[PDB]
Amino acid sequence: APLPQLRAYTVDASWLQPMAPLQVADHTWQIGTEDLTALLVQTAEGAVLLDGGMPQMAGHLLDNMKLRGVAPQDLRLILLSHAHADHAGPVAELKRRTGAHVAANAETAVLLARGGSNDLHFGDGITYPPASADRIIMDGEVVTVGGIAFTAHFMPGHTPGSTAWTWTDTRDGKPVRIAYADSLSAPGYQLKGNPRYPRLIEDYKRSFATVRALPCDLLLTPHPGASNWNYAVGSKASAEALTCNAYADAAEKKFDAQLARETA
Amino acid sequence: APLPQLRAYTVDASWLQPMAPLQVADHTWQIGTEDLTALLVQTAEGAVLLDGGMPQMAGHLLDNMKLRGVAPQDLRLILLSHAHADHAGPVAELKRRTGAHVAANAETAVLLARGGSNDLHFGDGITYPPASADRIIMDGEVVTVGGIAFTAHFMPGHTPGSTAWTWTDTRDGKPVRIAYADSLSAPGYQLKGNPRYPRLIEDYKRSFATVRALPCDLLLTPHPGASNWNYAVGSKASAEALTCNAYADAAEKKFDAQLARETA
Amino acid sequence: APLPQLRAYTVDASWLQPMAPLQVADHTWQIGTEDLTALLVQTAEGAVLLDGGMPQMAGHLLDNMKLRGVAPQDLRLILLSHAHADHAGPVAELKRRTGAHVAANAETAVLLARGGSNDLHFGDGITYPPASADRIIMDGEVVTVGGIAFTAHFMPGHTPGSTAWTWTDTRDGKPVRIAYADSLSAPGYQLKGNPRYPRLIEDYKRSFATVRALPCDLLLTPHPGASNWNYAVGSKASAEALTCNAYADAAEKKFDAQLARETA
Amino acid sequence: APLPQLRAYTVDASWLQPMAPLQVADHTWQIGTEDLTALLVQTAEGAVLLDGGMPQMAGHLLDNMKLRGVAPQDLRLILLSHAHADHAGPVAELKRRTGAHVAANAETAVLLARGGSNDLHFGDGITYPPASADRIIMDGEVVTVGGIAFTAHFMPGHTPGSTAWTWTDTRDGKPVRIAYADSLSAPGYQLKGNPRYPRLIEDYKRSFATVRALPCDLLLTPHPGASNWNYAVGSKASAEALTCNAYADAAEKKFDAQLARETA
Ligand SMILES: CO[C@@](NC(=O)[C@H](C(=O)O)c1ccc(O)cc1)(C(=O)O)[C@@H]1NC(C(=O)O)=C(CSc2nnnn2C)CO1
Ligand SMILES: CO[C@@](NC(=O)[C@H](C(=O)O)c1ccc(O)cc1)(C(=O)O)[C@@H]1NC(C(=O)O)=C(CSc2nnnn2C)CO1
Ligand SMILES: CO[C@@](NC(=O)[C@H](C(=O)O)c1ccc(O)cc1)(C(=O)O)[C@@H]1NC(C(=O)O)=C(CSc2nnnn2C)CO1
Ligand SMILES: CO[C@@](NC(=O)[C@H](C(=O)O)c1ccc(O)cc1)(C(=O)O)[C@@H]1NC(C(=O)O)=C(CSc2nnnn2C)CO1
Ligand SMILES: [Zn+2]
Ligand SMILES: [Zn+2]
Ligand SMILES: [Zn+2]
Ligand SMILES: [Zn+2]
Ligand SMILES: [Zn+2]
Ligand SMILES: [Zn+2]
Ligand SMILES: [Zn+2]
Ligand SMILES: [Zn+2]
Repeated sequence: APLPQLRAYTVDASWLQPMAPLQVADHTWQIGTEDLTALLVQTAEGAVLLDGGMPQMAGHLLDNMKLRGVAPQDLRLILLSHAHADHAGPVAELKRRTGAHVAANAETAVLLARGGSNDLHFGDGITYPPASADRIIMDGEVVTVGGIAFTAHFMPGHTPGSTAWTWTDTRDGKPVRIAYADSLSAPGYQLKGNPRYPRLIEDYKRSFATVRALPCDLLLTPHPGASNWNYAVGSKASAEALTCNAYADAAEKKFDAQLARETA
Repeated sequence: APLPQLRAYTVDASWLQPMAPLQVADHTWQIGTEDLTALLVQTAEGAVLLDGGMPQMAGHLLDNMKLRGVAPQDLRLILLSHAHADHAGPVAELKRRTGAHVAANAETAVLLARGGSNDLHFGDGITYPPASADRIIMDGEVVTVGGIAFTAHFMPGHTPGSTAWTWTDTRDGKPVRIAYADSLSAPGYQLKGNPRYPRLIEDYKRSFATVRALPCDLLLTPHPGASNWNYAVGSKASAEALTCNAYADAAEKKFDAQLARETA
Repeated sequence: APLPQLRAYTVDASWLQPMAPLQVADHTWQIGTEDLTALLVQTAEGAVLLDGGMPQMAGHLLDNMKLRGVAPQDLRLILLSHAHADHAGPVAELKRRTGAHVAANAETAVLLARGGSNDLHFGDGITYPPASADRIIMDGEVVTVGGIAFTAHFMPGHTPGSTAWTWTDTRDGKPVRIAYADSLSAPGYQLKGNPRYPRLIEDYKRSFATVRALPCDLLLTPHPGASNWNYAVGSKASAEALTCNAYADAAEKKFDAQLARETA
Repeated sequence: APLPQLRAYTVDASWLQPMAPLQVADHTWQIGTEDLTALLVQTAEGAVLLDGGMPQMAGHLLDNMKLRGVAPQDLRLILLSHAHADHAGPVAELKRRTGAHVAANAETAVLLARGGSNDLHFGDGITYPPASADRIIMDGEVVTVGGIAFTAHFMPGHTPGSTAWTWTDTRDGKPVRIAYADSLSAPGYQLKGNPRYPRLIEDYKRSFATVRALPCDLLLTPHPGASNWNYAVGSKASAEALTCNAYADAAEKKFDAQLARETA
């Protein structure tokens, strides 16, 4: 009776479906797959990437950056929503091949440094290559690259290091306030009395209110379905996108229903 | 045409076949599986573990340590042959549950710190949970635990951090010199002109001579077949075990044959 | 005109004045100096150390542990108030010589990992030897060693990783609730509009309320004067010690006065 | 009788004497101080810095890079001779302010990661802010930036991670082979029977032969006096510079004399 074999982290086929860059605003492009968000922001002094997707998406991200006229050495900074394998997957490889720096808060930094292993809820099941954070950022800290200011908003819950990123772009000269908010889901998490996260419920609740108050004209999420984006349809991709209030309210109704079933 | 799914590191069934502790010498026990070596050394001041096997072997190692009357908090030190997933697999988990320290040279430390990712030859294919080395040891340095002195002998090749560990035990009061030598194989490695390892051939050759000169009355290897051990047969397990000279000579004949075919 | 020389972190003479172990409760001893707290908790399964003081206090701590009959290999765990040089100074050296593990939250972990350098307020002026955290702990998480449960309470402010530690001891069989609360001072900090800490004032205020609600029969602080301890007088050391309310209220009155002068 | 105060690492005044960039070859400039080498290599794709000097030299290095028309974000890579405080001092700060990556071997990486603390010979006496290596390089590995190839040559001794860097530049179109060799000194080291470095003498001897065989038309050293440079005299700075043979032979005669006095 041999011990079990290791099990690969395997996701939906659409999470790994490459797509050509889809323009969000004047400087902002979606360059990930159909169902995983990877945002490229092009400035006069370099490029900023927010999330990278799965581990095996590293080559596709660089191919899309080339299509945008962004050489590898032009990627200055990597920002993250949270350091799970399906959002921070290729960060280690991207650092080696681009010379970019990574900016994260302490919680995302320690999780990223151990490649997602020893997860509070998933154990060692979703491990990925580790990377180091070069800059630690605090709640409300501004990160400026090429004139574009990125403000971090901590929203703990899905991970302790979960972070929303806001910045103002333009739509043909007219300013548009973009908010890239992290996941508000708890897929199979023990919510009440979790010895690895004793104040988990207080963090989620406080984060629901955080997402509501975000300065937002256009919302995006790591999983585009969470905010009702549809990257595959091109132009009408943002047609049915939720507001910040709708997104945090829908997430909280699922949180409470899950919290109530957990007591049952 | 979606990008490929991740692939799990899957090994032979016998590498994951648990076995009861097999006594090597008065203080030395094999507590791994049939085809993967994990050596436990019991002293008056604590226990020393050399290698741990696969990632999923952590529970079995602790079960065997209990059978030997070794509580988790009695494991003082973890030593490694090399930091590949099939030898350093459970080190991270074992540190959390035992309070042990890990001693390795700088090369094994940096590879262990990134969980085997970015391997010189295997890329990110054999990743495992990362761990940190608490003590860096130099070539020829002695590590003493409970009166038992462990001398490290660097033998780079299979990995840059590959290490042989020697110590003197007893066999009913009569001293027996044990040498635990690391792998001398190069499974699918590019040997000549490897941009990630330009002096690889000089390291292997120098390591063949290193293994020959080791003070050794009884030889063990991470893979027991390399030194012709057979853990499954219990008593006669060491019956056909190779000497140090036989082991390094057989490995070098395979190295040269492989080096010659590589030029062809 | 040569560039300036490096400047050593030099403290009051009394911060470096060794003292013999002073008993706080049945299992709890002060083993630091007259003006720097280092708490030793002796259990049936090992010892716990809370804070270590200055970098150069490592030998004195081990000398005092011996006086208590605690060998180096009996130190199981190191807990911290915050990772400044005058409280986490000897942690790196203590890990090497005792085999202890270190438990801290993510913020204290990242600061401890870079030896206090790049401090939010002090720059590189108070650097000390770096150490790694072996276990990351969350707010409200319980750490049990030898039956004694240690609960962490995050109180950000003096550092982002600032932590209060509570545990129940006994005083000749009668239980006594001990709270070791971290510093609530801001010596020379920019409080309002700090680009390295935009929500600093919200953290301090929330931490003042945290210290008030702590389950506490006897309060201790990293600097004993903050809670009106006097380690030098032996028996009457805790005679004039403040309550939790008195300590947080005195700290907040100094915070507000400082905040008001900062606007002036 | 209080414990001693901490002691600052204080060096000769000339080690901290700023100077204007001194041209070595077409692409290579000395931008450090009079007695500490910091080499800037300007390419079409960015800049390479070899060594940085003391911790407090970070601002001066950036001032000199500006004089050369090199903005902070143009610094692509930092290479090191060895990770002592007087050569790797400002590396941490330079990474934060330039976005450069650092390339070092495993030994220099682990020492740099702990800020020079726990030195094999100097203990914690010469600590500096820690930094992380982004790329691990092997002996003989080539690092190419902007067409300029940098080959590493390991020369252990002064530190285990000591490294010589060679590259071909031009002198008005005519190629000039530059070798930047690390220190070959052992100031106060225990040479024979050093428990922290049992094979120290074998490393130095092998390194003396390594420095002799280096492809070199013009030699430089971290301390310019070691190779008889005189940065202060401008034009005639390289007038009396030693060859590689003269440098390794003079170092070995001092090594043997020191080794012989150590036995006395
Ligand atoms: C780790 O990545 C997530 N989970 C998974 O991939 C798998 C899971 O947990 O099921 C999983 C976990 C552990 C394994 O060993 C294997 C698989 C996660 O973080 O929860 C990902 N991330 C998010 C998020 O970020 O919100 C959602 C959104 S919910 C959703 N998305 N599609 N359907 N649903 C209901 C869940 O999937
Ligand atoms: C990483 O672990 C080893 N390789 C493997 O497990 C697999 C491989 O390389 O084939 C592998 C590699 C990458 C993958 O993505 C998937 C699988 C390795 O380090 O080479 C292991 N370790 C040793 C050693 O330590 O010598 C031998 C001994 S040779 C031997 N053993 N049995 N048959 N043979 C001929 C090879 O297997
Ligand atoms: C870093 O350590 C503290 N500061 C200092 O040692 C020095 C300082 O800041 O002045 C300092 C700072 C930077 C330097 O380059 C040199 C020196 C600190 O963390 O603030 C220490 N810790 C606490 C605390 O933990 O609360 C108090 C309590 S206030 C107090 N204590 N005595 N008198 N006062 C008014 C201040 O001292
Ligand atoms: C750490 O930096 C070096 N040593 C020192 O700065 C001091 C020392 O050791 O004396 C020292 C050490 C520890 C302390 O707590 C305080 C000071 C070193 O690495 O040896 C530096 N580096 C080199 C080198 O790199 O070769 C030489 C060249 S020999 C030379 N240079 N000038 N005169 N001499 C004879 C020595 O100085
Ligand atoms: Zn997730
Ligand atoms: Zn996800
Ligand atoms: Zn291997
Ligand atoms: Zn193997
Ligand atoms: Zn402090
Ligand atoms: Zn303090
Ligand atoms: Zn040096
Ligand atoms: Zn030096």
